[PDB]
Amino acid sequence: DKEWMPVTKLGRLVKDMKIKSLEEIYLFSLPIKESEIIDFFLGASLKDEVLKIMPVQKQTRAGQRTRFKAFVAIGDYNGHVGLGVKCSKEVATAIRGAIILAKLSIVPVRRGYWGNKIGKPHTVPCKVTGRCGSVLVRLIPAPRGTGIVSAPVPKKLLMMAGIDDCYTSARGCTATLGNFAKATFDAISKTYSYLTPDLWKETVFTKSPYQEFTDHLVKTHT
Amino acid sequence: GRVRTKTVKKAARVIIEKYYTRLGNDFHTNKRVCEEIAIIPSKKLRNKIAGYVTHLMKRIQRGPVRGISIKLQEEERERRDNYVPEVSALDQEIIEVDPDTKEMLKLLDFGSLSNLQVTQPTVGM
Amino acid sequence: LDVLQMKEEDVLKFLAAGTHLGGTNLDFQMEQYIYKRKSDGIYIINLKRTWEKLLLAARAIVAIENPADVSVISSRNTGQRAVLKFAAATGATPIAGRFTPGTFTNQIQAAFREPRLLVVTDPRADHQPLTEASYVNLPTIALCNTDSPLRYVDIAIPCNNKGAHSVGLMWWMLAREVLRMRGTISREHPWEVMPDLYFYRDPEEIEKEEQAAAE
Amino acid sequence: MQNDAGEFVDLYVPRKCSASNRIIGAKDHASIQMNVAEVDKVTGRFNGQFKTYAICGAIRRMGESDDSILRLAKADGIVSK
Amino acid sequence: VRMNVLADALKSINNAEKRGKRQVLIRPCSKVIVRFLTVMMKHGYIGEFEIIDDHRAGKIVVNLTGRLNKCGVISPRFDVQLKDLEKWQNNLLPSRQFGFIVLTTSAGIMDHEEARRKHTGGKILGFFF
Amino acid sequence: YVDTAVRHVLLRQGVLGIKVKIMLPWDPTGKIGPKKPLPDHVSIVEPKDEILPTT
Amino acid sequence: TKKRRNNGRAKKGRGHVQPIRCTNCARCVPKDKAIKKFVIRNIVEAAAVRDISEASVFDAYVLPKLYVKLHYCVSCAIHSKVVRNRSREARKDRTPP
RNA sequence: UUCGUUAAAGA
RNA sequence: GAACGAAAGUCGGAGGUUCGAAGACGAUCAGAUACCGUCGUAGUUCCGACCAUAAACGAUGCCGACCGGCGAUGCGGCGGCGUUAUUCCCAUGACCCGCCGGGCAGCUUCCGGGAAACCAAAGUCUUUGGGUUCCGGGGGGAGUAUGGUUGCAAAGCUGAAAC
Ligand SMILES: [Mg+2]
Ligand SMILES: [Mg+2]
Ligand SMILES: [Mg+2]
Ligand SMILES: [Mg+2]
Ligand SMILES: [Mg+2]
Ligand SMILES: [Mg+2]
Ligand SMILES: [Mg+2]
Ligand SMILES: [Mg+2]
Ligand SMILES: [Mg+2]
Ligand SMILES: [Mg+2]
Ligand SMILES: [Mg+2]
Ligand SMILES: [Mg+2]
Ligand SMILES: [Mg+2]
Ligand SMILES: [Zn+2]
Repeated sequence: DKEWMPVTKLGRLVKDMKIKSLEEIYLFSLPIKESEIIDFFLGASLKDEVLKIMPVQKQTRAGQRTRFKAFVAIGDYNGHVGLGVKCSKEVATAIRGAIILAKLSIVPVRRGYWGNKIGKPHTVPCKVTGRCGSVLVRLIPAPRGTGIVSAPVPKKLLMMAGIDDCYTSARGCTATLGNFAKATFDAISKTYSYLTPDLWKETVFTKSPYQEFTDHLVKTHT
Repeated sequence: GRVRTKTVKKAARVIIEKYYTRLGNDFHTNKRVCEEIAIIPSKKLRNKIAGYVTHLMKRIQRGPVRGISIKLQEEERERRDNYVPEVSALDQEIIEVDPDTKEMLKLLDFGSLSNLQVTQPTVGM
Repeated sequence: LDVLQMKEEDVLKFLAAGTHLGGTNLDFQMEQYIYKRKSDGIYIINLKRTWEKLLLAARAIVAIENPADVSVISSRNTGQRAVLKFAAATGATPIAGRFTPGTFTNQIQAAFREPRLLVVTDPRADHQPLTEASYVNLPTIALCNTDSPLRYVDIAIPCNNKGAHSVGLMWWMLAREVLRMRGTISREHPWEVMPDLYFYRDPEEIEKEEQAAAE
Repeated sequence: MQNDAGEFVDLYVPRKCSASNRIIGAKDHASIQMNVAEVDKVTGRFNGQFKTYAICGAIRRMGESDDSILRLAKADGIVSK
Repeated sequence: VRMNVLADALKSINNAEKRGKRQVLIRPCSKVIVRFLTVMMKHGYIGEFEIIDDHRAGKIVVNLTGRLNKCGVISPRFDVQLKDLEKWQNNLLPSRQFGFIVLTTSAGIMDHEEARRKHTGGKILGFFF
Repeated sequence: YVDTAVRHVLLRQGVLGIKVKIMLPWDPTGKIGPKKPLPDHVSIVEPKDEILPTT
Repeated sequence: TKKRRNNGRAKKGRGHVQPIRCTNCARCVPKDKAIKKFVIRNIVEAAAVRDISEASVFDAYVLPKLYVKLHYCVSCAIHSKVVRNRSREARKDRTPP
């Protein structure tokens, strides 16, 4: 119910109502800074879950100085999820910071087919991998209506990703969520980064939104 | 003894940034100006802030300061430069530097008016 | 083309400022810019590809309709003088010297900008804008020497960025070509003043000595 | 990506790089879409027409972009002979 | 010392693809290597290639694309029967829709899709996708 | 500025000390907080000057 | 872990270095590992050089120098203050002026 | 120059 | 299966400077039989034989290829009206500049790896396969017992179980 006070020129484009979809931002990979931009775009991406509230300790002259570290996975079920990690001295402060950092670190998820081209994609486009720490997480395409067969934390992460059918293969210390969830996040992030044989042609090279609506940005800055 | 606090220097920089034409070189006037334009409970803090404001005025009025720069000081920095001497901008058309750049002017087609001939041994470094 | 070709006044100003001579160390991406090595350590940069990279730098600067989205930064004192008057010339943003790292990353600092393009003078003296380019997605035009790294650099202009006269000549000729592409100055019209604002001024010892000798 | 019906099913078509023909990622903040304008005749007049060169993150980090922009615009016919 | 020259070729191709270069130098020449790169040309993952016909053994230079994710050699050249290709389908190729596997059939160096139409099967040189 | 209270609590382990100190907010008008401002805080006025020079 | 890439000494090509005795504790240390410095002292302290020059026979024509190959080990050299400790980014340095 | 010991637990 | 294999140790022959296991003392400590000092046996030396062990280390098998740069060094080869030495062309000598091959190395790097230290290899590995050899499967028991074998012996190689 408060005035948003737009900054960083991307929010000024959003409040000038010139970027029609978040897909237009991910075409050009512009850096997001404030968290409510994707709340202005997607109102159904509020579906989130805190994964683990674990404490960390720092040994000081008083003794142990505790502060809590929160993991929050947000996600729109149409193929947009984010993973936020934030440590602070308060529970709710760490939770809100992890929500804001997940809103920042939201990425799009590419959804492919198992081998038939009926429609409504349900799986990863190919066998992808993700590594954080030591945990290699491999995502494999699955037939239609198979499901997600994994640990409950990346099973919930893929269920938020909208991958209806996927096989998983994890190796390393799978017990640490702070590496295993980030490895799953890297695995679902590399799906667009994979070079695929239906993306051969040279792209359209559409104009940047800064070039397209420079004058609105000039008249709202000056 | 004058190794004054960061809050003292910060308040003086806020004063010299907001209100510059209200200030001068006289401490006994700048103190009353600072008391008209600011609220300081402590008289020793008043004297210390106004003294460092006078020191900032003596620094800015004498020379250019990076630590604070208003638009009027930016226009003064623009004004102090336009007196351009014409002594050594372009030399006469007799330059001798290198037979290698003589070969460059032979390859890439130009006039090659001046002489270009030096001989150097290999006593480099 | 046919008007973008180099002329005798241009090559006379190049040979007068002395930018054809460069450093003594090579880089593996400067072999296309050097032509022939010279004895006593000093190396020779060609002039045609220098002119062509200056031409492409001018094209990239003129290619945005808003001149305020081009940031121009130099930290060393040979470029600190030229950057301010280059920004006051046509449209650029005057910021030079102490970069204050975190200029383009965080927003609790009031010196936060959103540019579309960056032109720097020395990469080794401006390693920090080269670092902070990677979070803002902006290109870099750098007045590179023969011994300068080329990380996060898109347009490299081979030159001698150590000489103050060379730096001033390059900023003058860059502003010249930018204004001629914008249409302010025509092709058959020289600039109204000799480029010394862009060069340098020596402070008040021999400046006032030459003033009192010229009274 | 197309189905048997021939729809455009993919969410967005990412930018293929103009240096190594590699897909620029959605979070690859080390990429750039360079812009160079076209030049008119003897008058030397600015044109609104401009061509865009996409350079990706690993190329920009290794420094291949300096050679790559000139070797990309040489086939374009705008940088040199 | 010098063995599996197709692997010696494809490791150079893979390092050039990971580096991001334009064209590679490959010091051996086999008709195996020429037909393998001919299959890769026909499926368009690489481009034009020129074979410097040295008097001893030539040198292949392949104009790359920047397209190859991974190309390699299965080492011992397994003897693979039909109705056993699906193990290598699920093991090698990243998906059902992507990639191709070069077989060594009885009627020449062939492809994974060409082998099931020719109905021959046989040995495996490697894989590329 | 600070209201400070030191009290005792008698539990089965013995007596326990509790210390509650509160720094009061600055209220220039009202009996809730103190009217004297902080000596460290130096408050400045806004730029008052405006348009209309000569003619 | 590895504290040093050079493992202390400079043996990288060969496999055996001759042990040369230390100066203070007389422990045999291989010569690429021991602290091997070269002290050029004046044979008279400068507090008495002027006294000997004023009370000498010749008119300042002789000034001998005492040369010693000082050869410490790294166990007593730290106690003898020569080879004091440095930081992780400071071990990579070279000879001080 | 030398100066020994202090368990189990307890955040 | 075979040849060498530091130091120590064993069997003969010659000597015995220095150091020096054991040993004897002189000291410090509550207690030295130790660290400190004095003397000194075997050994340390050489020629013949045996033993085959080490933090025998780069704690990193060998062969072949690929993937950045830079400044040096050692050895050959090549080029450069440059300098310097003989008496003067003449040939190598010394220095300088650059390249080639393989060698001991170093600095930086988001080339990539790894848990990190760090590594142009410890990279080319879930996008997993160039060839080949030897070894590890929680820590102790234990490199022990019991067998086989080598050795003059000390011991070496192979080497389990209960708990
Ligand atoms: Mg565990
Ligand atoms: Mg240690
Ligand atoms: Mg050894
Ligand atoms: Mg205890
Ligand atoms: Mg021996
Ligand atoms: Mg006997
Ligand atoms: Mg004997
Ligand atoms: Mg004893
Ligand atoms: Mg003795
Ligand atoms: Mg052993
Ligand atoms: Mg071995
Ligand atoms: Mg040599
Ligand atoms: Mg000779
Ligand atoms: Zn010692």
